[PDB]
Amino acid sequence: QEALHNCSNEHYPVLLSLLKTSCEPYTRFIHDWVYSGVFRDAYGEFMIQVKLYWTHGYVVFLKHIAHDIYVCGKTINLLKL
Amino acid sequence: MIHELLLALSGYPGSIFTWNKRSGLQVSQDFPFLHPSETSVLNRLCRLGTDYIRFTEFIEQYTGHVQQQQGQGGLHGIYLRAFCTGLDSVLQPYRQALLDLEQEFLGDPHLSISHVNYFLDQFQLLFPSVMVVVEQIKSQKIHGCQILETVYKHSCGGLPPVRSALEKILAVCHGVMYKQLSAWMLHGLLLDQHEEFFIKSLKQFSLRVEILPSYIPVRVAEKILFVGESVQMF
Amino acid sequence: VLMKRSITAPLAAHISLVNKAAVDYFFVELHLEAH
Repeated sequence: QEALHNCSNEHYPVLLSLLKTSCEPYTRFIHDWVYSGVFRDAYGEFMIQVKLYWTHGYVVFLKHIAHDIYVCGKTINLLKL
Repeated sequence: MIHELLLALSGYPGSIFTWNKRSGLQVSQDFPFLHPSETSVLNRLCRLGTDYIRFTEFIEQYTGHVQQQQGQGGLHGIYLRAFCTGLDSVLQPYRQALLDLEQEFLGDPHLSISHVNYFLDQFQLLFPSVMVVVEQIKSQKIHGCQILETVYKHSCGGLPPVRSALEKILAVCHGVMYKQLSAWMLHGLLLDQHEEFFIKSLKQFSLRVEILPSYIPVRVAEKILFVGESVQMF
Repeated sequence: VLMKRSITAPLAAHISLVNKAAVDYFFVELHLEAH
């Protein structure tokens, strides 16, 4: 939200250079649940987390993709069978 | 006498030329060995330094001093910040001139103040002129695009150097509006908070006539509005 | 525009393929339409 706050001053590329690498593990986290359904956390830094059929849970990227990741994880967890 | 004048004008206040908020920089004026000749020249020189202190202080105060906590149009806002960014770049050759002058004093150790005051006569008119623009913005609480006209109405003067000087600050202030307009017109989402550029789906998109500058006609503004509304709708 | 949707395009293309393969696995293997 700082990014929408500043797009037209001299601190725009510095904050951009910080933000472009500050999301690098987050992209890995997204690359986990889609491609293998694998959960990954160390100290707890992931928006989605791990009942009746599935043991998957639900509560940066838009939420329009967050629920898509939540359902694509369950589809992978079914296709593993 | 020569070299702390550079020290004082540079913005680190002197123990001889006393910085006050009500007398600016001011010579002690009680020496038992001052002469009436030097008095007038020091008085002429200290005006530019007072204005420079005010300018640099204001620019440092209101550019990039928060992480965003609406704000105030004359004390915050992206147009105002861009005004300061143009303003310090306009002030650059003064700093370069002082840097040159020290080399001159080093090369010739016997030099007097009138030589300096003669060289700095071109800022002597430029610095008092530009003060009233930022003074009017600060006092009158001008918000949004009406800032853009204010230096624009003050780029109608009969002094070519001051006019050309203010035009660059206006040119810097155009680009931020350009940057947000590139997003609202072509996608339908704007990138600006608290500062408006005449934006009030198909709801909460109408033209604010009051904030719209005078040198932009209404016919084009209707087309801009229709374009942004259309791309947002489909 | 600044967006996080310049990332999703090589990802959602795989998501859709997974969904299509699962729906196909329903029909041609488990015969849901007969049921």
